[PDB]
Amino acid sequence: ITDSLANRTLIVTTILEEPYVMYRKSDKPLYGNDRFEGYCLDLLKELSNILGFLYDVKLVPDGKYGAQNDKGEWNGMVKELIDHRADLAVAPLTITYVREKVIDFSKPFMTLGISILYRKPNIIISSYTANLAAFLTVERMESPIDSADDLAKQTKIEYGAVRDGSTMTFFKKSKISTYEKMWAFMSSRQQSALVKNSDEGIQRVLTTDYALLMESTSIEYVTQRNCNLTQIGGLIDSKGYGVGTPIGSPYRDKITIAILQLQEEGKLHMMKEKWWRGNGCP
Amino acid sequence: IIISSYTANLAAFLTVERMESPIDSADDLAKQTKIEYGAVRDGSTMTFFKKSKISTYEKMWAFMSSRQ
Repeated sequence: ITDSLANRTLIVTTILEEPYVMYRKSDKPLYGNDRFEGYCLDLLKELSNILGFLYDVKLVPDGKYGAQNDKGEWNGMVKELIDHRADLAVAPLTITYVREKVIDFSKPFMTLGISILYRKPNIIISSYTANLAAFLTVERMESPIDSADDLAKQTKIEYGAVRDGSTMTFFKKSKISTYEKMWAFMSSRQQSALVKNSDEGIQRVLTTDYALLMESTSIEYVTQRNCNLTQIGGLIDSKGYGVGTPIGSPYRDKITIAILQLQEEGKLHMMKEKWWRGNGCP
Repeated sequence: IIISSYTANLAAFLTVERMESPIDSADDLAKQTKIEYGAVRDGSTMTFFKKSKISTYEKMWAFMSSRQ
């Protein structure tokens, strides 16, 4: 195999994410790399400066990574990367143990784990005191979520997951009661407790009390962007982070070198804080 | 009424510290994440739990092995 260089134009497939990929064509029409903006495009531009490589942003209908049954099934990014028909897929994807055999990831730079978000709903004297304290005691025995386990053993408050993620794969391979009961609730009701898109979960949370089992940065991002909710507890597990690259790609090593070089100077640290500034709690 | 509310809160607390405490059973400690429990590293307890298949050993071993 050889490396042919004319302009190093790369096939960069991607899908829309917040605050990663979003359009800028409402002030004047823009296309190609100018078609979008966000943290992802900023990373692309910074990497292009370091490597002297050209990238072309192009979209696909699906943003899912495919669900894993007892037989192999992959959708969206993963099949393209296996087939080597798209040079890069810079959509952010966490590292789980099963996806390391078909594609290469980059070394993690931001640490993460599953976490949950919570919507908020914002003689005579002796007898009256006894009656009042009778349910004052009851109201202090209610806490449907104070942990993942507590969320597991009740269903009066609805919870779900984003379609085709890593969470359901994690639950189905976990043999302890909490995760398998989460998965059993997810499969039941013909996926009506699941949302095909994150924004569907956003409307579910805004309308009623809806819980999502997903990565933390999304949770504290919604917290920083809405003051009617906050992150519950801490990280329940730890799993890696990376950028999708072809399996065995020589360009992956150079990309990792460049992102590490950006890592020592702490430029990504300030850069994410640029996108970590917005309107939430005053 | 406010004094009645204070008296009711005190009475509810008096009921509840005996409603809920003191309990420290091993199953209770295992089933809650409020209290952390573990042991030394590379000890005999983990080998015993891994070699065994009792559900209790499995759940405590999962708890320690959790959080990396």
